[PDB]
Amino acid sequence: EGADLAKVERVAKVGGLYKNFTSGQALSYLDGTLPGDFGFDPLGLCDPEGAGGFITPEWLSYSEVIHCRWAMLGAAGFLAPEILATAGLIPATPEEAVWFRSGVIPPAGQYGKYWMDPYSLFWIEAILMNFAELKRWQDFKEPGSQSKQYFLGLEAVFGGSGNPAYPGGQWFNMLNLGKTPEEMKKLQTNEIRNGRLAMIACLGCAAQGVMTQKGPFANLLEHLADPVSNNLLGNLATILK
Amino acid sequence: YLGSTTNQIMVLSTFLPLVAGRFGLAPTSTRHTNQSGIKLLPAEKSAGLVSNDPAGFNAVDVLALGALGHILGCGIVLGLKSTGNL
Amino acid sequence: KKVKIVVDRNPVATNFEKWAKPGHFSRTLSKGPTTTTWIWNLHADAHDFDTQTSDLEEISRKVFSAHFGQLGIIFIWLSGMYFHGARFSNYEAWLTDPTHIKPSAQVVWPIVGQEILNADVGGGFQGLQITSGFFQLWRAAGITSELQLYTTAIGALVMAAAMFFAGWFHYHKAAPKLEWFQNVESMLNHHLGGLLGLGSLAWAGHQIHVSLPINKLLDAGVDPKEIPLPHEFTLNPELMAQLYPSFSKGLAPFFTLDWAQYSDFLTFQGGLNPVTGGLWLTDTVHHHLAIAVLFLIAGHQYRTNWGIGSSLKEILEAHKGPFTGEGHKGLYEILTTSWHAQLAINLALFGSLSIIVAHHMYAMPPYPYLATDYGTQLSLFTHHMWIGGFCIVGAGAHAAIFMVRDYDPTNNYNNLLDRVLRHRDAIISHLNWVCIFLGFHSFGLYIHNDTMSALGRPQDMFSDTAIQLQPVFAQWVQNTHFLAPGFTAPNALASTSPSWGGDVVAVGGKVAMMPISLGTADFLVHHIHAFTIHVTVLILLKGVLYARSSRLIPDKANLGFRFPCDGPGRGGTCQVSAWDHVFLGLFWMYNSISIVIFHFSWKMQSDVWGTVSANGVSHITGGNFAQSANTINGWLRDFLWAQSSQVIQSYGSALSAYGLIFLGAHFVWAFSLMFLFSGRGYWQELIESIVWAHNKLKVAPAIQPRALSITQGRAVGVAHYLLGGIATTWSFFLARILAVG
Amino acid sequence: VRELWFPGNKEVVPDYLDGSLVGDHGFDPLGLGSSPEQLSWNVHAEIFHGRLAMTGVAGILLTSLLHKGGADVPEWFEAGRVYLDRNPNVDFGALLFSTIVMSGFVEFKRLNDIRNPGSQGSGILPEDFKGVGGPQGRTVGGPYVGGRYFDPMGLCRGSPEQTLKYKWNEIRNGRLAMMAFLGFAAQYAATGKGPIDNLVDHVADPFHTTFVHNGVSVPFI
Amino acid sequence: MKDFTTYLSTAPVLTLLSVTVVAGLLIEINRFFPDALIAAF
Ligand code: CLA
Ligand code: CLA
Ligand code: CLA
Ligand code: CLA
Ligand code: CLA
Ligand code: CLA
Ligand SMILES: CCCCCCCCCCCCCCCC(=O)OC[C@H](COP(=O)(O)OC[C@@H](O)CO)OC(=O)CCCCCCCCCCCCCCC
Ligand SMILES: CC1=C[C@H](O)CC(C)(C)[C@H]1/C=C/C(C)=C/C=C/C(C)=C/C=C/C=C(C)/C=C/C=C(C)/C=C/C1=C(C)C[C@H](O)CC1(C)C
Ligand SMILES: CC1=C(/C=C/C(C)=C/C=C/C(C)=C/C=C/C=C(C)/C=C/C=C(C)/C=C/C2=C(C)CCCC2(C)C)C(C)(C)CCC1
Repeated sequence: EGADLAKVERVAKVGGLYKNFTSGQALSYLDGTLPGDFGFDPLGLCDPEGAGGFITPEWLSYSEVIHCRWAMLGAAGFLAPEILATAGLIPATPEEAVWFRSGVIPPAGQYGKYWMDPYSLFWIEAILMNFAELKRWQDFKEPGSQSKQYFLGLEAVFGGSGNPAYPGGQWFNMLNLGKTPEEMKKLQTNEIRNGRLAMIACLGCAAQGVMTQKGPFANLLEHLADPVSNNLLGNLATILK
Repeated sequence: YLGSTTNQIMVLSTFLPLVAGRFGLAPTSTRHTNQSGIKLLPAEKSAGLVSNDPAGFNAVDVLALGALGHILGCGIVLGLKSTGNL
Repeated sequence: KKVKIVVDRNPVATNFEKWAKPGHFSRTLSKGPTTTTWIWNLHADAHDFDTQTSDLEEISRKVFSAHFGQLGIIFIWLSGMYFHGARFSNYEAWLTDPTHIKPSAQVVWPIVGQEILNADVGGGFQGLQITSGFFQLWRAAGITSELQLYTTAIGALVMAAAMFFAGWFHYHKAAPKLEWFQNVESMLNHHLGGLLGLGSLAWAGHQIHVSLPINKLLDAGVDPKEIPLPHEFTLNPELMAQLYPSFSKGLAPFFTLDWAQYSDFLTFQGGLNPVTGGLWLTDTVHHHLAIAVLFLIAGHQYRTNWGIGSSLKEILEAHKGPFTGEGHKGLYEILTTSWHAQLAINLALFGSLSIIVAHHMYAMPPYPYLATDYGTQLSLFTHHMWIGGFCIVGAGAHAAIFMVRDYDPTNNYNNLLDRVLRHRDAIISHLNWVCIFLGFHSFGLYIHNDTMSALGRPQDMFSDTAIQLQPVFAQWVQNTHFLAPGFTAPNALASTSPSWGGDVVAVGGKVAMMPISLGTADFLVHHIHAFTIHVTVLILLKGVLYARSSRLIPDKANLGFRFPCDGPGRGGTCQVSAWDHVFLGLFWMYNSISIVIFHFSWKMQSDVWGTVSANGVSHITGGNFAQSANTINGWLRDFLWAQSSQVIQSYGSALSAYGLIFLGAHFVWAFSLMFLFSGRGYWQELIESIVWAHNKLKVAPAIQPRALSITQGRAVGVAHYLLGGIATTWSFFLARILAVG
Repeated sequence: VRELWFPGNKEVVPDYLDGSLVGDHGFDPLGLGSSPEQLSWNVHAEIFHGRLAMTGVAGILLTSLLHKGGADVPEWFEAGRVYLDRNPNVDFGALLFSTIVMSGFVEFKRLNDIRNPGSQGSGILPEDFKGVGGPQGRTVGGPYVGGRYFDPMGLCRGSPEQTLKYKWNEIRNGRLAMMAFLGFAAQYAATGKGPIDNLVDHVADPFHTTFVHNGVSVPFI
Repeated sequence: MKDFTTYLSTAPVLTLLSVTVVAGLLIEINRFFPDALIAAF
C-alpha cells in the first residue's frame, strides 16, 4: 500500500508530531476538508463506507465540535473559581472552591449555600437541557427545521446553516466574525484546537482530582514549587489520602 | 528510585528491543517472519503506516516493542528479586 | 483486508405486520396450516435460519440479534434473582448467622394450603429454602445490605433493556455486514483481552476494594450493619491500611516493581479459610489479577489493522505433517463461513467448561460458607454436570449439522476433515470395541460382585477386603498434590484442596472438606464413567461421521440432517439420520451424568460431608460407600432406597413439593415411553377414528389433526424422558440433602 | 402545516392524524390509534376523559379551597369515609350499585351512539340527542352533541370559527385537567396533603418544599 | 394496531391469556371461597 505519497505532505505541512500517527486508511477520506483535520484516525472510525448509526463522519465531527465546546466551558469553569478564591476575590475557601467539591459529587464534597438543593437544580437543568438538546437534535436530523414552528418569536435565529456544528445565525454568531471563508476556516481551526486542548485539560483535571485531592490550580502551584518532588511519580504513594 | 539497578534493567530491557526493532534485528509492523519464524522477510508496506523516521519505524512498532520490552523486563526484575539478587 | 466497522443503514423496518402472519420466515410454511404438522414445523424451524434465507449476512445478523435477546433474557433473570434476594429473602439475617440459618429467597402466597412450603429456615423468616448459592456469592462480593441487592436488580433490568435495544438496533437500524462478522482475528483479540482479561481485572479491582475489607471484618466477626460501606473502603486508603497495611504506601511499589510488599492482600496459601470453609479471597484476588494479565497478553496474538500479529489462517495451514497430508487446510474457511461448526466447537468446550466448573467447585469451595451448606453444593455440582452434558450433546448435533449442510468436498480435499472421513470405519469400529471392553470390565465386575454376594462368597468378589482393584495412579496423584507445598510448590503454604490429603476442615461443626480415599468401588465407578462417556462419544461421533454417506445409504446427505428414515428396505433404515444419533446420545448422556451425580452424592455423603465431635467425623451415611458401592444391590439398597426415605416421607412438611415433583417426574418419564415405543401409523389411524367421531357431530377442525411425525415423536419422547429422569433426581437430591445434612 | 408536538420532524404518523381533528398535533409515537376505528374510539375516550377530569379537578379544587376556609368539607382523598361516617344509614354496596346502574344507563346511551351515531336521536329521546358529528368527517353523533339540552346556551350553533375555538378550548382544558388529576394523585401519594395545601405550601416557601423534599419522589433525601 | 391486535388474536397469545384469566379466576375463587369440598348450597 505505502500511503499515496501526494496525500501525506498535506499532513506534513501542518508540522508537529503529526504524520507520525496518521495512516493510509485515514488519508483515504481525510483529504484536508473540515477544520482540525490532521489525518489522525488510526482506528478508521470516520470511514464513510459502511458508516451508519453514530459511527458516521458527520455525526462524529459534530460530536467532536460540541464535545470540545463543552470541554472549553468545563475547563474554564474548573479554573475560574479556584483562581478567584486563591486571590481572595470571592469569599470561598480554596479547599471548597474546588470544582468537584461544588456539589457535583456529594461524596466528594458539598456546597449547601445554593438557593436550592442540587436535585431541584438538576430537575430544572434536565428540563432546560431537554429543550435545548432536543431542538439541536431535530435541527441535526432536519437541517432546515426549528424555524417554522412558533417559539415565542425565538425561531428566527434557529435556521442554522448547512453544517450542524455551525448554525451561526443572529444569536449563535451575533458579532459576525469570520466574514470571509478562509478567516472562518482559520477561526474554526482555532476553536477545535482550543477545544481539544480543553478536553485533554478536563481529563487531566479529573485525574489530578482523584490523584491529589486538591484543585488543579493548587496542583499547578505545588508543581511549580518543587517539580522534582511534586509530580505523578512523586505523588504515587499518597493518592486518595 | 532513579538510577537504581531495577531502573537500569527496565530502561535497558525497554530500549534494546526498540533499537533492535528499527535496525531490522527484531520483527516489525513492516518486517515479519515466515512459516519458520527465524528468518525475517523484507520490509513490506501494506499496513499503510507512515512516519518521519527514515527507516520507517512506526509508532505502532514503538508501542509493540515497548510492550514486549516491559513484559520481558518485568519478568527479569521479578525473577531476580525472587532469587535474592537485585 | 483492513478490519473496520461496516453496517447497513435501516435494513429491516420495525412494525407488527409479520407478527400477524406466523411462518413468514420460511417459504415451506406459507399458504396456511393445512395440518397440525404445520403448527409443529412452525416452532421446529423458528431458529433454523439456514432454511429461512440463503444469505450468510442475514443469518449472521439474525444470530447477533438473537444473542442480544438471550443476553436480555439472562439479565432479566439476574434482575429477578437480585430482586428476590432484596425483597423476599432472609439475607441480612443469614449474614449474622450463616452457620445455622438456612438460605431462602422465595416465598409463596397462601392460596390452597401451599403456605406449608414456607419453611422454618430461621431468622424470623418463612420461605422456600434455595440451593442456588446466591447468598454465598453475595457475601463473597461483600454486599451485607438489602438496598444494594435492589440496586443491582434495577441495574440488571436497565442492562436487559439495553440488550433488547441493542438487538433491535443491530437488526433494524445498523445491521453489520458479513465481513464484520468474519473478523475472527479482531473478535479473538477483543474477547481475550477486552472481555475476559478486562473483566478479570475489573473483578480483581472490586475484590480488592470491596470484598477484602468487608469479608475480613465478617471473618473477624462483626455484625454487617456497622461494617463500613464499600465506597468508603474504596474512598480512602486509611481504613484499607488499617486492614491491609500495604495500602499506606499506595501505588508506589506497583510501578517500581517492588510487588512483594503487596503480599498481605495478594497472597498464595491454598487450602481454605478456616472461618468460612471457602477459598482465601486474597488468593482469588491474586488469581484474577494473574489471569487478567495473562489474558490481556493473549489478546495481542492476532493481526488486525497493523502488521504485528499472526493470522489464524497462516498458523492453521502451516501445521501439516506427513501422517495427515495437507493438515489444517480449509479449517479457516469452514469456520469463518459456517456458524454450525463454530457452534459445535464452542458447545463442546462450553460443556467441558461447565463440567470442569462442577469439579473445581465441589473440590474446593470459592465462596464463604458454601461448603457447610451441602444442599447448594450438591445442587450446584449436579446442575453444572447436566448443563455440561447437554451442551456436549448439542456440540455433537451441530457437528453433524455442519457435516450435512455446510461441508463442501471441494475446499476440503485431503485435509484433516477429509482424512477423518476417509477412515471413519476404523475409528467407529475401534470405539465400538473400546465401548464393549469397558462395558464388560465395568458392569460385569459389578455383576460378578452381585453373584458372589448372592452365592455367599464374599471372598471371591472384587472389593477392598477380597480381590483388590486399587486406583494406584489416582492415589499417587493425590499424594503428589498433597506433598506439593514446600517441594514442587515452594510458595504454597497449603495444598489446593483438602481432598488430596491432610487435616479435616471443619466450619461451624460441619466438615468443609476432608481427604477422599479411593478404593475398589471408586475404581469400578470411574471405569463405569469411562464406559458411559465412551458410548456417548461413539453414538455422537458415528452420527457425525456417517451423516454425509454410508455403505447402507450412500446419499444420506441428500435426505438431510433431520429425516426419520429411508423406508423399511435394506432390512430397515430406521433412525439412520444424524438427528437420531443425537436422539440416542441424549439418553446415553442422561445415563452417564446420572451415574456421575449418583457417585458424587453417595461418595460425599459417605466419606466427606458430616459433623465433627472432637474425636472423629460422623458422616451422613456412615462410610457405607466402601463396602456397598461395588454391588448393584448396594446401589439399589444403601443409596437408592436408604436415601429415598427423605423424599417419600416429606408430605405434610416444607419438602412436600419435592415429594410431589418426585412422583410427577416419574409420571413424565413413563409418559415418554408412549412416544418412544410406539409409532406414527397407529396414532394416525386412531386420530382417523376420532375425526370420524368429530365429523358425526360437525366439530371437525379445518386444520387437519395429524399424528406427530416420526422425528416429532422421537423428540417428544426423549424430551419427556430426560425431563422426568432429571426432575426425579433433582427432587430426590434436594429433599434428601435438605432433610438431612 | 400545523404546530407539532415535536417541532420539525416529519415522521409524524401517516394521514390519519392529519390537521383535521381538534387537538391534533401529531402526537402518537406508540401508534395506539393507527387504525381508523380505533382512532374514532380513542377520540371518544379522549373527549370523555377530558370532560370527566375537568369536572373532577374542578370539584377537587373547590372542596380543597373550602377545606382551607374552615368549612365542614373533607379533602378529596378522604371524602368517601367522611360521607359514610356522617351518613351511617347509607350502605356502601347500595350507593355503589346505584352509581353503577345510573351511570350505566347514560353510558349505554353513549355506547349505542358510538355504535350508531344516528340511533340515539329518536325513540324516547328527541332529535336534539342525534348529535352533530365532527370527528372523522361525519355530521351525526360522536363526542360532540348539539341540541338545546347539551348545548342549552347554543354557543356552537352559528359562527363555525367560534365552534372551532371553543372545541380547541375544551380539548386543551381537558388534557390539562387530566394531567392535573395525575398531579393530584401523585402529590397525595408523595405528601399526604391536598392540592391547594401543596400549592400554598409551595407559594409560602418556594424553596425546601419542592418534590425532592417529600422523601417519596427522591427516596433518600 | 391492526397487526398488533391480530398478533394478540393469534392462537398462542389467546390460549395463554385465556388460561391465565381462567387460572386467576379459579385462584381468586379459592382465595375467597377456600376448602370447598362439595357444592353445598
Ligand atoms: C456487547 C455487544 C456489542 C457489540 C459487539 C457491539 C458492536 C457495535 N456497535 Mg453496539 N451496542 C451495544 C452492544 C454491542 N455493540 C449495546 C448493549 C448497546 C445499547 C447501549 C449498543 C448501542 C449501540 C449504538 C447506538 C451504536 C452501536 C454501534 C456499534 C458498532 C460500532 C461501535 C464501535 O465499535 O465504535 C465504538 C464504540 C464506542 C465508542 C462505545 C464505547 C463506550 C460505550 C458507552 C460502552 C462502554 C461500556 C464499558 C464496556 C463499561 C466499562 C466500565 C466503565 C463504566 C468504566 C459495532 C459493530 C454503532 C453503529 O450504529 O454501528 C456502526 C452505534 O451508533 N451500538
Ligand atoms: C476560543 C474558543 C472558540 C473559538 C475560537 C470559536 C470560534 C467560532 N465559533 Mg464558537 N464556541 C465556543 C468557543 C469558541 N468558538 C464555546 C466554548 C462555545 C460554547 C458556548 C461556542 C459555541 C458556538 C456556537 C453555537 C457557534 C459558534 C460559532 C463560531 C464561529 C463564529 C465566529 C466567531 O464569532 O468566533 C468567535 C470569537 C472568539 C472566540 C474570540 C472572542 C473571545 C472573547 C474574549 C470571548 C467573548 C465572550 C464575551 C466576553 C461575552 C459577551 C459576548 C458579547 C455580548 C460581548 C467561530 C469559527 C458560530 C458558528 O459556527 O458560525 C457559523 C456558532 O454557531 N461557537
Ligand atoms: C473489548 C470489546 C468487546 C467486548 C467487551 C465484547 C463483549 C461481548 N461480545 Mg463482542 N465483538 C467485539 C468486541 C467486544 N465484544 C468486536 C470488535 C467484534 C467484531 C469482530 C465483536 C463481535 C461479536 C459477535 C458476533 C458476538 C459478540 C458477542 C459478545 C458477548 C459475548 C456473550 C456473553 O454473554 O458474554 C458475557 C456478557 C456480558 C459480559 C454482559 C456485558 C455486556 C456489555 C454491554 C458489554 C459491552 C461491550 C461492548 C463491546 C461495548 C461497545 C458497545 C457500546 C456502543 C454500548 C460479550 C458481552 C456475542 C453476543 O452475545 O452478542 C451480543 C456475539 O454474537 N461479539
Ligand atoms: C448455544 C446452544 C444452541 C443453539 C444456538 C442451537 C441452535 C439450533 N439448534 Mg440445537 N442443540 C443444542 C444447543 C443449541 N442449538 C443442545 C444443547 C442440544 C442437545 C439437546 C441440541 C440439539 C439439537 C437438535 C437435535 C436439533 C437442533 C437444531 C437447532 C437449529 C434449529 C433450532 C430450532 O429452531 O428448533 C426448535 C426449538 C424449539 C422448539 C425449542 C423447544 C425445544 C425443547 C422442547 C425445549 C426444552 C423444554 C425446556 C427445558 C422447558 C421444560 C419445562 C416445561 C415443562 C415447560 C438451531 C440453529 C435442529 C436442527 O435441525 O438443526 C439445524 C435439530 O433438530 N439442536
Ligand atoms: C405414565 C405412562 C403413560 C401414560 C400417562 C399414558 C397415557 C395414555 N395413553 Mg399410553 N402407553 C404407555 C404409557 C402411558 N400412557 C406405554 C409405555 C405404551 C406402550 C408404547 C402405551 C401405549 C398406548 C396406546 C397404544 C394407547 C395409549 C393411549 C393413552 C391415552 C389413554 C386415554 C386416557 O387414559 O386419558 C388420560 C390422560 C392422561 C393420563 C394425560 C395426563 C393428563 C395431562 C397431564 C393433563 C394436562 C395438564 C397440563 C396442561 C400438562 C401439560 C404441561 C405443560 C404445558 C407444561 C392416555 C393419554 C390410548 C389412547 O390414545 O387413547 C385414545 C392408545 O391407544 N397408550
Ligand atoms: C386517557 C386519556 C387520553 C386519551 C384516550 C387520548 C387519546 C388521543 N390523544 Mg391525547 N392527551 C392526553 C390524554 C389522552 N389522549 C393528555 C393527558 C395529554 C396532555 C399530556 C394529551 C395530549 C395529546 C396531544 C398533544 C395529542 C393527543 C392526541 C390523541 C389522539 C391520538 C393519539 C392516540 O391515538 O393514542 C391513544 C392514547 C391512549 C390509548 C391513552 C394512553 C394511555 C397509556 C396506554 C397509559 C400510559 C400513559 C400514562 C400517562 C403513563 C402513566 C400512567 C400511570 C403510571 C400513572 C387520541 C385520540 C394527538 C391528536 O391528534 O389529537 C387528536 C395529539 O396531537 N393527545
Ligand atoms: C492515555 C493513554 C493513551 C492515550 C491514547 C489515545 C489518545 C490519542 C492521542 C494521541 C495523540 C494525537 C496526535 C498527537 C500529535 C501531536 O503531538 O501534535 C503536535 C503537538 C502540537 O501540534 P499542533 O497541532 O500545534 O501543530 C501545528 C504546528 O505543528 C505548526 O507547525 O505538539 C506536541 O507534540 C505537543 C505534545 C507535547 C506533550 C508534552 C508532555 C510531556 C510529558 C511526557 C510524558 C511522558 C514521559 C513521562 C516521564 C515522567
Ligand atoms: C482522536 C481519536 C481517533 C482514533 O482513531 C481513536 C481514538 C484513539 C479513540 C481517538 C482519541 C480520542 C480521545 C483522546 C478522546 C478523549 C476525549 C476527551 C478527553 C473528552 C473529554 C471531554 C470533557 C468534557 C466534555 C468535560 C466537560 C466538563 C464539564 C461540563 C464540567 C462541568 C462542571 C464544572 C464547570 C465545575 C463544576 O464544579 C462541576 C461540573 C458541573 C462538573
Ligand atoms: C534516538 C532518537 C530519538 C529518540 C526516541 C525515543 C527514545 C523514543 C521513545 C520512547 C519510549 C521510551 C517508549 C516507551 C514505551 C513502552 C510502552 C508504551 C509500553 C507499554 C505497556 C505495557 C504492555 C505494560 C504492561 C504491564 C502492566 C500494564 C503493569 C504490570 C507490568 C506489565 C508489563 C504486565 C529522537 C526521536 C528523540 C531523536 C532522533 C532519534
